[PDB]
Amino acid sequence: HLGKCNIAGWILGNPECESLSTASSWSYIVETPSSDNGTCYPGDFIDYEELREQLSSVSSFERFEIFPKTSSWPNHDSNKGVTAACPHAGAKSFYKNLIWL
Amino acid sequence: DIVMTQSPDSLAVSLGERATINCRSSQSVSSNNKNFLAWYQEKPGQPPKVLIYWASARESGVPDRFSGSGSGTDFTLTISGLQAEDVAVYYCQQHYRTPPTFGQGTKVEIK
Amino acid sequence: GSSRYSKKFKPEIAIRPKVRDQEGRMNYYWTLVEPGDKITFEATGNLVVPRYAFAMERNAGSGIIISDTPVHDCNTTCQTPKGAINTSLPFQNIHPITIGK
Amino acid sequence: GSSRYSKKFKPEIAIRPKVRDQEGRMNYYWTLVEPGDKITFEATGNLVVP
Amino acid sequence: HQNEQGSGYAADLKSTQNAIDKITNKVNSVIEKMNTQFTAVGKEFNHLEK
Amino acid sequence: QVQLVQSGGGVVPPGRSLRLSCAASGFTFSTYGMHWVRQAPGKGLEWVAVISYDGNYKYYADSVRGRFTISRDNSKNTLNLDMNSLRTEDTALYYCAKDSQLRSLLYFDWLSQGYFDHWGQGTLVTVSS
Ligand SMILES: *[C@@H]1O[C@H](CO)[C@@H](O)[C@H](O)[C@H]1NC(C)=O
Ligand SMILES: *[C@@H]1O[C@H](CO)[C@@H](O)[C@H](O)[C@H]1NC(C)=O
Repeated sequence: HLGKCNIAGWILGNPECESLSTASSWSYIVETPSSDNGTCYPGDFIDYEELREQLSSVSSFERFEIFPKTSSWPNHDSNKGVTAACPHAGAKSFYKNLIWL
Repeated sequence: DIVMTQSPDSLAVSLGERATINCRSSQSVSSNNKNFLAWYQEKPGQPPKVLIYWASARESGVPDRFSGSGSGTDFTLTISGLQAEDVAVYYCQQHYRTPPTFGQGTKVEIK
Repeated sequence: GSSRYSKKFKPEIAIRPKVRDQEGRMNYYWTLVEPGDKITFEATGNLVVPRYAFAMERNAGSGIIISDTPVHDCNTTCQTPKGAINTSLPFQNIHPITIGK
Repeated sequence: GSSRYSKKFKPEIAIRPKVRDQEGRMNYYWTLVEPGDKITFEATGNLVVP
Repeated sequence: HQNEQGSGYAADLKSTQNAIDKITNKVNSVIEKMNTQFTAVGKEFNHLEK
Repeated sequence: QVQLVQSGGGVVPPGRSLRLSCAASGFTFSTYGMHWVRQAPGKGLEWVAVISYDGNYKYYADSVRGRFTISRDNSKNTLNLDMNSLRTEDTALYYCAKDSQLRSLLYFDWLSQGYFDHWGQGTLVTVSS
């Protein structure tokens, strides 16, 4: 279930969407007509519907950190990357699953 | 309703031989070339499982040594090579009228 | 880059209409990586980089339901957006959009 | 640009085969604009305006 | 039937038993012969692919 | 895999209600009829009651007619047996069974039931003071 989230907002990890309890597997995806918490930073999600269709049914689902935030960018900073497109409790905040560089 | 009797009751034979029990019904049960009789077998502490349905077939998982036949009002259950793990109680059951009636039952055991 | 996906994203600069009181724009992408494969991210700017990704094995394909109905525990085999169906009879007139047998 | 469409356009400087007495092909582009939006054509060349 | 010694209804057995058997086979054939596999008839499309 | 488990039994003095539930899973429950059958201690089996797939039509034996109430909830795949007006003879071991004729129709009080495919594990009910 998504509630106020949609598929884009949960795959990208919206500030309002981190509260959902992920599961190891699911059959289908529940949305609501009042769900508009998708792409915070305005833009075009290329192949969005394909991502929605591919992600419908899985049997094992393990979110993991490919590049750790605190160690994989020695030459770059990542704490200055925030946006006012959608805030978390009134503070500028980018997605949980992406990092501004 | 309908009542039936299994004439051998508490018969005892040893391993390997043949055990025959009959089943005589009060009235005819078979219709349109089909046998409406089933056999049941229960071990101490276990629910009575189905052994032979429609008096000729066999429930998957039942050993091939269990076979039965019969027509009209007389039916027979035959045991080919009794095993010591088959000490149990056998039942008749005509599912032809809304009161299905089980027979009084017979016991098979070691000699 | 990967074993099957390869595309160079040239950044573009322009003045866009204000959406969510933000002037800029951002195109989001996704791709699949096979087991034993390599994905590559090489850039000099204008690139947001993954922090957390996801792992899965897809189980055939299911659908996505949009509705305003609460969720409880069941064992059903048809799922309309407005309820479930016995599926013990071969014709139903609840909703064209269904998922399951 | 708009609330939905956003993509930069690049010239196509090359000598095409002659067709309809003319050398060169120009591409036309169509987009909706939802109510309460703003479509904001902005170019310094090669812009066939609406 | 009514005669000098008694009366009342007396339903026949075999004919209507065969009738029940054939009708239950009829409804079983009508219901169960339609087999259906898993499917997802709900599809989603964007604005550029009407 | 067909499974039939039932509980709720025990000891009861005559004259108070007792309710039994035989939950079922692993098979298509709503398309099959169910039965009630009991094992009097030291005696043979005898039939109790039957309910069809739609639950409209129910039947009972000649010994417990007017005292039992067989019921069913297909939404939970749960068979139920309301059981009132006890006497000492009613002590037995109760099993829930499944009929063999798929989607069988029971419209009168003499029809041909199917044979019993699978049985419950059995729960003890007894009548004592
Ligand atoms: C979420 O959607 C609601 C819809 O009422 C909107 O008002 C709100 O700004 C959105 N919040 C975020 C963080 O996207
Ligand atoms: C014959 O059966 C009828 C019902 O058809 C019954 O009333 C009567 O007692 C029986 N008579 C004899 C002589 O058997």
